[PDB]
Amino acid sequence: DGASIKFDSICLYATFFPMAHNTASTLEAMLRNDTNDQSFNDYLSAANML
Amino acid sequence: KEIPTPYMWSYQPQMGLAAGAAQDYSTRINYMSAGPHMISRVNGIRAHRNRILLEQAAITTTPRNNLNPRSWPAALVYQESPAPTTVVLPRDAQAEVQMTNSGAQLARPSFTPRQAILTLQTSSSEPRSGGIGTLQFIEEFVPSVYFNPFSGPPGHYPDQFIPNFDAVKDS
Amino acid sequence: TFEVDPMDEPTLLYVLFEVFDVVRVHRPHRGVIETVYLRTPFSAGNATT
Amino acid sequence: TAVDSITQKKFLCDRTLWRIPFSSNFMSMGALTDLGQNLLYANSAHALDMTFEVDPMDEPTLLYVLFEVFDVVRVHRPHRGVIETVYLR
Amino acid sequence: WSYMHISGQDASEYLSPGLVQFARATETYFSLNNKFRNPTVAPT
Repeated sequence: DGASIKFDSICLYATFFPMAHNTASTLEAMLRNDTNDQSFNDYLSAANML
Repeated sequence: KEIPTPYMWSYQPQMGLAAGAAQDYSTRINYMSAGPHMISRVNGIRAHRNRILLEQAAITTTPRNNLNPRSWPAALVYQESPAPTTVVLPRDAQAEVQMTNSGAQLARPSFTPRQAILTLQTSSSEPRSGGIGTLQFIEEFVPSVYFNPFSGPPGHYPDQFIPNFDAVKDS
Repeated sequence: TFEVDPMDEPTLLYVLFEVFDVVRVHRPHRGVIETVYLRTPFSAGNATT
Repeated sequence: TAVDSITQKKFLCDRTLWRIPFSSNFMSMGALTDLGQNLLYANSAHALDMTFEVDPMDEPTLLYVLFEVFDVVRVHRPHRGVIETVYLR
Repeated sequence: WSYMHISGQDASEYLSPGLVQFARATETYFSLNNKFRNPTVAPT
């Protein structure tokens, strides 16, 4: 039945932490570490079949 | 007893520990004895190779004690690089309290220069434990030969040699 | 063998094998993402796509 | 004539064999490649569980897979009558 | 550990130099380099 969705004004948003650069630039360089990095998993730790 | 193959360790990566050793066949040469003038060569070229893989086994790694240990500390297996590089800040820690809340809004620092830096270590928080991480497998268990198959039935045999094997119990 | 209840309509037996998905985000440069994804009861090659 | 459609683009290979080297760069420079039979790639044992995901199979077809192994023979004749046998895989 | 001309060197070096001369002294009558294996190698 005659209906459609189109698009008109698209935007991205980013709410950063308003931090003091003294602690911001130190720990982004400490996350810049070879050992201290980031890892993210899932609750669905599962594969799929068809 | 007389002609065995050099045993080759089978691997499982994410565990870190090798499963067990096995003989080579898909490149093993013809054993249909060519004659009395080449039998000493096919048994002789292999014989010096048996000492090639024997000598390096004591050099590349310390001689076998626990043949396959999962609970493994780091000594020959290398813990990753411990060197940090620390840089300063464009803005100071204590030279900012004077301005913004009072009236003057803010947007080496070319206002009031100061030099203050603090360096902290990059190393793995506590030492490496468990299996081999990246690539230290060849340096840990080099292909080594048991030239007298199962010589000694009830006491001990090639134990951790089996892939269907864990360190806790045999079988 | 899946000897199950006979149903009226064609249904997809969408089985899920619990296989861990880890993505380690190595970030040794400010704004550079270099990652590898791997699973444990799954080799990253042999699969249905 | 105002008839509109998209192209159906593909390719047709037949009389060729898909070759892959074994080097670090992957190039067939001679028989021995840079990571073909190096030192790690000669002493340690490994497995192969590689997929062959493919196109429409209207009839049952045998996917003929080759592996580039080594079979070099040295024909020995130190004697007037006997060929000495050496065969490697 | 490799004997059958697989990690050994070019034909002229290891082999007996008695008829290495005759490999290119006999010009078109016996132009032979496929008769023996020529092993070529790459750095590690």
